[PDB]
Amino acid sequence: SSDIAFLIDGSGSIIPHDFRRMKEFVSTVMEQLKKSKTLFSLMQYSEEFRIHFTFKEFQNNPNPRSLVKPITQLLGRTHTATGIRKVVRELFNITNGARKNAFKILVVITDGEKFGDPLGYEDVIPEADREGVIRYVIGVGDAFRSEKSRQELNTIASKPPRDHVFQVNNFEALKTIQNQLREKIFAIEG
Repeated sequence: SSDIAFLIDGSGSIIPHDFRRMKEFVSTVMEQLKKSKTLFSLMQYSEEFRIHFTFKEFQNNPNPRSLVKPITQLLGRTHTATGIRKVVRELFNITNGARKNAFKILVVITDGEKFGDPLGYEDVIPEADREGVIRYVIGVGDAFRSEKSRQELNTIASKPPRDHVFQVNNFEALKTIQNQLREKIFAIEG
C-alpha cells in the first residue's frame, strides 16, 4: 500500500497556461499510478498552503482528474520548505487518512527558488527523512538551468539525487517525464 502526496507550486511565477498544464500532468500521473491500496493527497503552496484533498478525501472519492480539474492557483511567492513541513505533518497524518504501514512518497513540482520562506530545508528535510517520506522533485523552467540553482533540487529530493530529481525546460515538457516518474514510483511499490 502507498500514500502518494503531491506538493505543487502555485506562485505568480507560473502563468495561467502553465498552471493548466501542471494540473493536467498531476491528473495524468495520478491516473497512471492508480493501484488498489494507493491513496493520493494534494497540497498547493505559495506563501499560503491549500490542502486540495487528504488521503481520506481521496479514499471516499478516488478520482484524481475530478479532484484536480477544479483547483484555482494561489499566486504569491515560493515557500517550498514550509510546503514540505506541512505535507510531512498534515498530509502524512493518521487523522487525515495516512496509513501506518504505507510507502510514504512525496512529488514536489517547483517553478522557482525558495523565497520569503521563514524555514530553511535544514528545518524540514531531517523530519521528512525520520518519517520515511521518499521525495521526488521536478524543477520546471530556466530557474533550475544553473548547477548552483540545481542544488536546491538535490536538497529537496531523497538521496541519491540521480534517482529522485527531474529537470524540465517548461510546463509543455512536463508530459515528457510522466512515464519516468511513474516507473521510479513503480520501482519502489511494484
